[PDB]
Amino acid sequence: MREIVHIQAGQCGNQIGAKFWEVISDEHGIDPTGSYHGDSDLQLERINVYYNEATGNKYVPRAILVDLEPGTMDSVRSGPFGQIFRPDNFVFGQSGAGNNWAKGHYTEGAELVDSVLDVVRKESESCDCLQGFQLTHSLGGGTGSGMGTLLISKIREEYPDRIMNTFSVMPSPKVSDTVVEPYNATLSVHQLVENTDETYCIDNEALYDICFRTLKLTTPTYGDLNHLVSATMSGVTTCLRFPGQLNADLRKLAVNMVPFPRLHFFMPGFAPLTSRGSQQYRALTVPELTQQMFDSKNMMAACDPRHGRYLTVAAIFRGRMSMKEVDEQMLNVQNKNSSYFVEWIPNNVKTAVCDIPPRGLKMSATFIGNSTAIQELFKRISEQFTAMFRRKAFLHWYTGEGMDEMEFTEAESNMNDLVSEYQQYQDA
Amino acid sequence: KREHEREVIQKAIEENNNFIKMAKEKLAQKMESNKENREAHLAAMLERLQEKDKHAEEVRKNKELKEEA
Ligand SMILES: Nc1nc2c(ncn2[C@@H]2O[C@H](COP(=O)(O)OP(=O)(O)O)[C@@H](O)[C@H]2O)c(=O)[nH]1
Ligand SMILES: [Mg+2]
Ligand SMILES: [Mg+2]
Repeated sequence: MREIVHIQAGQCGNQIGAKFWEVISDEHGIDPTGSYHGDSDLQLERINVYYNEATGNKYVPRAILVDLEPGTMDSVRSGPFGQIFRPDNFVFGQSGAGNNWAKGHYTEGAELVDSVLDVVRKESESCDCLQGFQLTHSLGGGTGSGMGTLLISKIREEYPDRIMNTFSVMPSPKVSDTVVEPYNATLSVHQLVENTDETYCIDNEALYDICFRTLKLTTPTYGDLNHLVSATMSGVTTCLRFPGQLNADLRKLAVNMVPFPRLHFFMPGFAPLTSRGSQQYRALTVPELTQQMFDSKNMMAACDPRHGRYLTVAAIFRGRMSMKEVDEQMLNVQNKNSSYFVEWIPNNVKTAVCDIPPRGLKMSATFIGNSTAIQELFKRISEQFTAMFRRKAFLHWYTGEGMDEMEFTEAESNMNDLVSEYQQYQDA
Repeated sequence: KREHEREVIQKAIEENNNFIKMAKEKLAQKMESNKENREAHLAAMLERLQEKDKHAEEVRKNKELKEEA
């Protein structure tokens, strides 16, 4: 339980993956060329978790960049930290996946998957003790959705005792007008229920609503949406990246957060909500971080936590603050809103406090909730799905790649089970 | 899952291959049926014009009797 291997698949995956590395690199004081130039030594204590070391003591991310078209990866390579990544860890095709889960999972992607696993294997042998893998991708496209889930299924075969973690971007008509995304998402969910230990449900519906309503951006861009994701990813992995006591590795996190093997779809929240243009001169009070981080407005999943109950919660506070006061406000929410926490899991809220704050903020709070209200997300997708599937619409794109209607029915069926399972424990 | 992943991709080949097959066949059939039908139409045309050529002789060989009497 030391090294983590990161993977990013497809357009969405590589964009948020890159932004994630941009952020934590700055937090760990690593520059685009890979040299260290930071003050505190807390920055280099668990640097080996996400980075490898090389000659000249340069730090190389343990990241594998995957895509079926060269577009995004050429942009990442000419991006800000582009030259930081291991050049050999760029693994891309040319055909593209055409927002088709079948192309990504069965045909175009199968033609490339073996080459990726070669880079995975090379990184996994460099590990003194591998925890597992974190994948970043969207469920709405073809590559990240289709090929991503294929890689998971294949990786689980070579590393069945390792932990599989994912940052999965859920689709929303508020952000994409591609009609087949509900098909891609439902197919992917089926894979994720079976073959991941932890999945952060990053909902584009939430990210858009946050950008438009709270941050008052009338024309939200992907960069705006990703600034939120990047902030969330930094916070959620803080307990992994710096010295801490709680949820300090992926397995321990999984044991604390996952009461049942299938119900591992977390609801991330963050505070204070920030835009790249926002000033944030006034740091928030500890009570303010708390009231917001539990507020639906700050949830990245677009579910109303008051509609369900929290099975488990992890709360991460960053920056120099009264650790005394943190406990009181955390204990306050639990005791105020005690009805929204299941009684049959005592003390299901755990808290950690890291001293180093995120870039640009003095005080920040990150939320990880295994709420049963997450079903609303899966319910949303399920409806968009059936609307088309009852008329067998657009299926020819998929059957043309070798799939069958039955495989859709099973994915639909399994995700309906997931919703019901989340509902079973909501009334307990 | 591995066994299924192969069944799917081989099914896509089999179906795209068979589309090529049917197309190649349906084309060859209606292109041959066309050649026969046209050749037949021309054959029957030439037929009628050649029986007019033997009717024309039965006239030239009917007069050849009348003249000599
Ligand atoms: N937040 C975010 N979402 C994205 C981005 N790019 C694509 N998406 C979402 O991902 C879905 C399309 O998948 P995409 O990654 O483009 O296809 P892929 O290349 O085959 O994986 C849509 O629902 C988009 O809203 C991005 O940069 N940021
Ligand atoms: Mg695209
Ligand atoms: Mg090919």
